[PDB]
Amino acid sequence: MEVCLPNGHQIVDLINNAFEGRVSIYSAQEGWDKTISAQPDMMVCGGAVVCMHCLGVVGSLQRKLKHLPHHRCNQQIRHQDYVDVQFADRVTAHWKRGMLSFVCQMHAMMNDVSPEDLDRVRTEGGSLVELNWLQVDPNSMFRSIHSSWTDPLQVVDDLDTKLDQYWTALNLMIDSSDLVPNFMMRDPSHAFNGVRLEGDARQTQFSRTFDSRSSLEWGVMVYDYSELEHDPSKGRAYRKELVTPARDFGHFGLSHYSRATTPILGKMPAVFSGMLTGNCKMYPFIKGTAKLKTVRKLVDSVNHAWGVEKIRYALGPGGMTGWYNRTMQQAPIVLTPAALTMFSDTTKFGDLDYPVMIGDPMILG
Amino acid sequence: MEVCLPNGHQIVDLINNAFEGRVSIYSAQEGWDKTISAQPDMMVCGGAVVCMHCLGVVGSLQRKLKHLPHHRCNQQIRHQDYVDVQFADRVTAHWKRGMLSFVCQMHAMMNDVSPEDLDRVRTEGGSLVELNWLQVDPNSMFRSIHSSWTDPLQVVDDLDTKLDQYWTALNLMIDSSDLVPNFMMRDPSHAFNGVRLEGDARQTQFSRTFDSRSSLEWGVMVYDYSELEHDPSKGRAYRKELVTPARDFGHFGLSHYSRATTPILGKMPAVFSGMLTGNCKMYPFIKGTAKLKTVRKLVDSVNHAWGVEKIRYALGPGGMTGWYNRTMQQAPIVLTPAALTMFSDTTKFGDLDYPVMIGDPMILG
Amino acid sequence: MEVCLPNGHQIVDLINNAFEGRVSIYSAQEGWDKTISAQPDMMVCGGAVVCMHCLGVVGSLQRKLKHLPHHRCNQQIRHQDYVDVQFADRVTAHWKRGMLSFVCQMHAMMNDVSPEDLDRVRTEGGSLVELNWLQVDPNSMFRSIHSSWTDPLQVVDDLDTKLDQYWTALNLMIDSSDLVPNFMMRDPSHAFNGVRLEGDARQTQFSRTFDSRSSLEWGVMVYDYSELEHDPSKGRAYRKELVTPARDFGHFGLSHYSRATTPILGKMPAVFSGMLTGNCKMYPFIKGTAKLKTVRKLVDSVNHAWGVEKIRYALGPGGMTGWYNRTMQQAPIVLTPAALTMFSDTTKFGDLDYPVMIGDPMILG
Amino acid sequence: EQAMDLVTAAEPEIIASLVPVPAPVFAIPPKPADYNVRTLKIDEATWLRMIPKTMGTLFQIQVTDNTGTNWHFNLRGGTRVVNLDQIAPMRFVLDLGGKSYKETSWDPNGKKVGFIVFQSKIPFELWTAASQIGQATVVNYVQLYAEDSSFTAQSIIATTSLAYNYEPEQLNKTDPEMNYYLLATFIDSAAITPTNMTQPDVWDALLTMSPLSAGEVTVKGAVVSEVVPAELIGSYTPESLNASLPNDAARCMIDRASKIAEAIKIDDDAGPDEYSPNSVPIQGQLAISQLETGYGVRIFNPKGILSKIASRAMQAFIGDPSTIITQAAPVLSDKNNWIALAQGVKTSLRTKSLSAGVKTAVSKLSSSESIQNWTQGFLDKVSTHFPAP
Amino acid sequence: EDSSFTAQSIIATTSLAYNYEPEQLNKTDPEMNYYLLATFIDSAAITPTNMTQPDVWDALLTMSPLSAGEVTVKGAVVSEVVPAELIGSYTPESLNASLPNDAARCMIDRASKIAEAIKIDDDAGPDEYSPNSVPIQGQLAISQLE
Amino acid sequence: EQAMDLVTAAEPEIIASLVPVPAPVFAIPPKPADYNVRTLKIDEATWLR
Repeated sequence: MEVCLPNGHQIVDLINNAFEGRVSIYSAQEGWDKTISAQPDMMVCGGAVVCMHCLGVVGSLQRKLKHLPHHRCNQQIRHQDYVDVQFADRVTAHWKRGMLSFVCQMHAMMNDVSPEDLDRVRTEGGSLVELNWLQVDPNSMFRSIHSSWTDPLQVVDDLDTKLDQYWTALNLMIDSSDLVPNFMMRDPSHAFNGVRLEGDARQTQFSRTFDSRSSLEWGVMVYDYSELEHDPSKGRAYRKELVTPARDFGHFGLSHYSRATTPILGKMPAVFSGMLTGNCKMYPFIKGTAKLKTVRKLVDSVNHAWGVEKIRYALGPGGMTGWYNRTMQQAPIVLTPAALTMFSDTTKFGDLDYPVMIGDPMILG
Repeated sequence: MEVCLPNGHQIVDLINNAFEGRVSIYSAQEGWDKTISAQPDMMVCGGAVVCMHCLGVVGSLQRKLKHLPHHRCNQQIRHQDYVDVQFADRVTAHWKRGMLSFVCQMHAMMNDVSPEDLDRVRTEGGSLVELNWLQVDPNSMFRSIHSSWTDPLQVVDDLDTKLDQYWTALNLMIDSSDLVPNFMMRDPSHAFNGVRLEGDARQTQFSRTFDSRSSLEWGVMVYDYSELEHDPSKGRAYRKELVTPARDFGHFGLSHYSRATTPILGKMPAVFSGMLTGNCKMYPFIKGTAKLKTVRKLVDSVNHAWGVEKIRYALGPGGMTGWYNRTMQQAPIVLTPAALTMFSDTTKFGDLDYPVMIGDPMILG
Repeated sequence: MEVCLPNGHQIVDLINNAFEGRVSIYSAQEGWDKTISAQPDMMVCGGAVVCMHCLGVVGSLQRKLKHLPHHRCNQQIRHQDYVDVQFADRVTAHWKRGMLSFVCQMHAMMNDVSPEDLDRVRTEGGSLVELNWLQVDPNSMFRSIHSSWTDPLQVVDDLDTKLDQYWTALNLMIDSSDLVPNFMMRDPSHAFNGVRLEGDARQTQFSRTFDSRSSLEWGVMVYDYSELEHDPSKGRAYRKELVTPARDFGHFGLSHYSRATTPILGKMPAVFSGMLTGNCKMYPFIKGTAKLKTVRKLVDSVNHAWGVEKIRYALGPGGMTGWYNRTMQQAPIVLTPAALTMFSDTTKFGDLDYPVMIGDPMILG
Repeated sequence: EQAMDLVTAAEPEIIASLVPVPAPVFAIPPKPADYNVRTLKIDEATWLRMIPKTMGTLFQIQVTDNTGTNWHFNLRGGTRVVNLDQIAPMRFVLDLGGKSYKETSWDPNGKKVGFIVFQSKIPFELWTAASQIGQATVVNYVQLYAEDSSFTAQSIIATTSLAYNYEPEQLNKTDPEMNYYLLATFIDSAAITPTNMTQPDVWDALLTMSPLSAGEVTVKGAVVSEVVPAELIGSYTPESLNASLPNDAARCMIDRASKIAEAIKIDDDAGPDEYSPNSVPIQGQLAISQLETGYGVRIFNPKGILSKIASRAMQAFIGDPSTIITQAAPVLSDKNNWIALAQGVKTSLRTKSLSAGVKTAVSKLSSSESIQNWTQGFLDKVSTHFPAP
Repeated sequence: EDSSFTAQSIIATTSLAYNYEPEQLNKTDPEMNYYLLATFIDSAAITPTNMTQPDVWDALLTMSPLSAGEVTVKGAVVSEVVPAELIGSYTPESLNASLPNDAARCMIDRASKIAEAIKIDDDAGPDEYSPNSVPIQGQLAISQLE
Repeated sequence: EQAMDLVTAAEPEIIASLVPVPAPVFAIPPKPADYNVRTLKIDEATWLR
């Protein structure tokens, strides 16, 4: 069976889905399911299904096929070159699960708080509640030495709807309280470089990407406001005027701006879309340029794998090497999520006032 | 000269225009003027000229016709098939003349009120003027058993402009003085199903349709506020807060919403288009199912008189019968005017407070 | 080398540019530089390159040509037929040079007041800056008998840019100082027909045209507002109530209205487009029909000299004569700047109370 | 004979080539097309070039033309320009009517806008300073007046056609570093304040482009100097075909296919889903495919079922020959099958020796006979009017 | 994206394509009804407040027939048609609403070929009689006499 | 001769046929059309629900 190599738009789509975790992959062991790890057989890129072994587009969304009958497949592809796509997808799924679980734990503590206690806190200020990070979700594959990326993914359903409802509710409650969470950051770039890092924070090293090469295991990290709470010469009113996230990210009710949290999971920051957008979308703070670098070696192997004339027809003029160079030029534009730049433009208060340390999360009035 | 049937869209439009009573009919004695009754020789359907004796479109509105040329006419068309439609159109025209004469009388009476009297009533409230309903358009068949649709049509010139101006002046005067008429209704449903009837008024029957069988002669039914005058709780201030229509319909000069009267004539309340729509238009609130059934006899005669392929192409799927079934499915949409849906949804005062009976028209404060 | 005739629309564009003194003209001795007067060899008209000796258009700017290409030249084209056009463009250019020098002078004078004196004048109104009208561009043809249209053009750079900057600064300064000028008129029509002239103003004769039949040398016309300062009832508060230009022209920073001075040069007021619209544009108050009438002699010459078929194709219906008549009918449509109608409708101080005389421009509150 | 003339025009072996073909023989005249640069999507198309957003570079520049008029204008951030370098000769006509383009003190109506071409070694995207634009020149400019539009309270710019014809010789490019760009923006001799006008370009306007060259084609996702028809066969997705410009070889292949489609239609008048001589090559191709060992999934399909599928495929081709260029077209997946059928179809036309269908003619004769009867009756009525003595 | 006109947003070009095969449906049950919709699609039920459009049918659509065996007459697909009945049977509105597979359009193409053939055969100007026009004059005279 | 070939290709009997003509016999290759479903009139289209 003659097969077609992928076009550039489909490959960009494949990369986005992999970071997205929305990629459609068919494996004989799991069929179209990707819940349990297996070597990839069929994947969907740019509206089309591709055979991993022959590196050719096996199918399109137009038709439905239970399985592939024997067909021409080169099978000369090295899994090492394309192992990264599968790894990225698995990492993304597990990480998204971890962020949601951490969110559930904090929101649950807030729901448990009795309303009278919250009003008393409003009267006196200070952190409403805290949770022990050292004891927080060690069960996670990132947080378990025994747990592995290869380990089968937990079955997850309805995650997006629950995430959206809980985040909005938590934000609205926090807005009424005017308490300050110490688990969020005005600027994400400050977390990789900006906020002072000391001890374990000094020990912290940021690869700035989810990759096989860099360990993703790291502790929960929070802004240091315990000192201000102890030195209450600073006012709860002063904090609401400035320390409040609305003071830095804009009024949540009145703002479409995204808000940045601390990199609690393996030093991984989370992006939450502004309330005015009307939905909650979660993204780790990782550059798309890294994804482009991930495909460069694969690009060289494919260039050797497929004929130049076929490439000229499929990718059009300039070749796949030219396509990649143009892509290196577009690394800032084609793979960039809008929400990452959607945050409040600037912060008058500044962050140098308070350092970030690995600490139990809390919100303080 | 052989002739062919008009298109289904043209026919549906023709039915809507006919219900508007803007039917264009040609008779040899009166030519295209329908003021004097005569058997129709030709009728205009959707900008097209149809022979009334062979039922064949013979031309279009672009070409004026002064005489009917000798032609190969099937001459199988019975006048009785569409004479009832002619009767309905003539009766509608008589009804429009009655509405116009009634408007002229009310406007003149309102104009006569002296400003000193108006101010004294503004100080006190209560009906400014009362008209004996027995004196309202008695000559018409609507108040005379002797009068018939077969009687000659009253000559009317510039009816629309005069009606719009009078209704507008009346509404502006009522709005400036915050007056309350006993001949207006917030919602159409109570008119045939809602307002409480007294004595013989309970036996009054609203057909909700147009038929020759129902006598069109009846008394004028209106809201009863004699008990309202007796009632201590609803004073001029109470009325200004709720009873005056502007509280429920909005200010006449500031609203697009339509205003409707009690079924003063033909057992039919009248709907006037909102002032901000750019004109005031009065229409009866009637369903079109009857119009569709009235074409049923025409469909059977045509099915006998026309070719299968021609009918399938012109009337669409199901031939004429299929077109009728589909149109019956579309009657809620194709035959229901938006103007029927242009009234304010919100009515604070409510329409079930006082009973409706055949009574003297009046405007009160 | 044969040559082709131009279109009437191209001609209208050429006429507008000629009245704007911005026509692109090429001479063999001076090339494309028109600084030195010479018989034109080529002109750019309505998107076309026209031969000034054979009336031929066969070239475009997209491909540059070092010189007029060797061509078959009719030499039947009389300079006297189009010399007036060259005269108008050159005179307008000299006039622009004079206007610019005058603006620079006013700007410098406006910048010559001590702030304490400036504040005292702002508080009490009265003269703050006055320019000696004799000092305004004395060497120009409009102020010196010696200057002629044939004379070489004064070398100038960024004339439009300098005029715009000075006008903007001057308008902002007057707006801050709330000065009322004796050198501005709300309505141009009064200038030739309305304002009562005094002395030499009575002798002033307005050609209302650009032709070599009228002296263009004249004194600077200004309002005799000396009696206005004399008037007691017109106190600084009273003037701000009605006299201030902000009352008549509006705020320069806050108004879209155009601003016109008195006929300072060549008995011609300068009118600048509203700043809020985007920019200030100054044009002399000239009727388009007169410019077309000047073209009338050349039109007759062309009609005699060119082939009927060629004339019909280039000048359109009615030949050149028909095009001219139709153009005369449409002269308001295509020959009128909108800014003329962009002046403020409301005028409190007015232009007819006081007489106009050749005097020193001044602004006072 | 008309069918044989169609085959002669087709030259199918050339139009079914899978090996290198001389570009001129395949190439045919290009067709002008209209696009809006604001509507243009640069990422999907390899050809489209635009300065990337986020560069945010605005700088005012002034240059004089051959006439010598000096114009002041500023390039601004997010501005896109036609990449003139490598596109060969082109003539462009622009209509900006209906774009509000209103400045606070500047009225768009009566303003002049111009087309500017810059020639320089630095990439226009890589341009960060005024010196980078290099040989930037406004080829043409238009001053126009606008009036109120149909939209309530909305004015509409009058219909316009700013047009310029540009060819490679005028640039005379001798240096690869030198890059040529085309931009649509308001141009004036006087300096214009950037703050008042925020538009990156007037490229958000109706634009008409006429190609002066048809030598550029992209296949396999790659620009190609010479084109292989087999590579062209089934190589463009609908969105990808939309991305492909009129100069793309696929459109030429489709026109050659339309002549071939006409020949196939003359060859076969059989009803849909009915086995025919035309599909015999098709059934054979599928049979060879059925013979082919199936990579991965392998299945066997009945020859009669194969005939039904082939009939459906053939009817689909009759409905749309241009579908052949669709990339990996499931319906049009085999290029060799198309090539073989093309040779077979030419042969069937050549092999054809006076074969025709009787039924349509007999039905026409029957209608003609009834018309003859009608004519006789009319003549009879005429004789009633004008009887033979 | 945002257009050159300020306050105007521009959607990027799309090529959403749906192939409708009735045979792929293989409709057997007449009760079974087939409906086509085009709208933004999400895996999770959408909050009704967020998106209020009934559908995204307010879009420019390019249609390509997947059937070559069906022609439409009087609102219906037809296995056969009467050309004489076809003559002069469409209002401009009906023809404009007709689908690309309409018989009227095919009839018009055939008619244009015939008109071109008649014009090649007859070089007579308007108001000039010819052997191919006088029969029409005779038909009109016979029609008036009839 | 060319005019006669054109007339034969047109098929006068088919164009002027007064009797039923099979759809395959009458029809000729169709062309694509574009529409905006939101702007379509239900009183014109019987192909929409």
